[PDB]
Amino acid sequence: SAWEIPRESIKLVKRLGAGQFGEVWMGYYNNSTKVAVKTLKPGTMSVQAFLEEANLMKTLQHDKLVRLYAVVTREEPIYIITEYMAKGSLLDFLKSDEGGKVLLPKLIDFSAQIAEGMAYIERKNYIHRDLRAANVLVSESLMCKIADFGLARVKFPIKWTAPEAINFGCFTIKSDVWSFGILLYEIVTYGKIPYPGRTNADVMTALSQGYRMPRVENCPDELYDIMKMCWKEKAEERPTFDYLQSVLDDFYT
Ligand SMILES: CCCc1cc(OC2CCNCC2)c2nc(Nc3ccc4cn[nH]c4c3)ncc2c1
Repeated sequence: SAWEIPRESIKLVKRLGAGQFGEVWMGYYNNSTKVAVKTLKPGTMSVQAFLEEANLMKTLQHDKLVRLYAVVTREEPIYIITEYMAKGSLLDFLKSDEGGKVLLPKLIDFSAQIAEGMAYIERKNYIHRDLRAANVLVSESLMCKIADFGLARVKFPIKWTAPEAINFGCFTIKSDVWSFGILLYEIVTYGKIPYPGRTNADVMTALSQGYRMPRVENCPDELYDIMKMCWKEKAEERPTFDYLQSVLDDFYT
């Protein structure tokens, strides 16, 4: 409760997204600092549960993770206040015309930035569980930060979820690596959806047969190798994020 602040020192301006659990707004703190405000629509979700995301964020702080600044909990609609990212999700950015212009070099940069943030998560013995392009935000400076920690721990995105997780509820840091490989596919394709023209049900079935997404026309052999490292059936045999950052950094040069 040192993160509590008066509702008066927050003005909402533009709505960014609208979910069933509420909305997200760009706003200002004390008229000076622009911020993002996550709104809890009461009824759809319990207060205590909605806040556990923020509670988790007090613990986790890193430059590749979206920083919590404050919260508003005393009155009817509840706010969570974070740093604002000018370009929205990595998915919004890549799909936008500006992101279309961006070419492989920077895509690798984005890749590595994310691996770095995740290397922090593994260092700190956590798991994200919902790691994908929609939950990575982008600043005006073109920096990437991991945003939504709703499912993070000390509904699940089926097409980003590892086979052992789906089959045995076994979510671990290695499951997040799987997801990262899938994130790579999102990046290299400029925001396209994984397993194109397939249902979640299809994918679950296909993964039991040992399916893996074949290489994309763009994706270089040596990057595809990195993706394929992440997608090894046995979780133990997948790399660490530390290692992924390295190889992604050295690919650059
Ligand atoms: C735990 C983190 C909570 C959170 C949640 C957000 O909501 C977004 C989630 C991903 N989908 C869209 C909403 C945030 N959005 C932004 N900026 C933002 C968002 C969307 C757009 C579109 N054009 N420009 C944009 C700028 N900045 C910080 C955010 C923080």
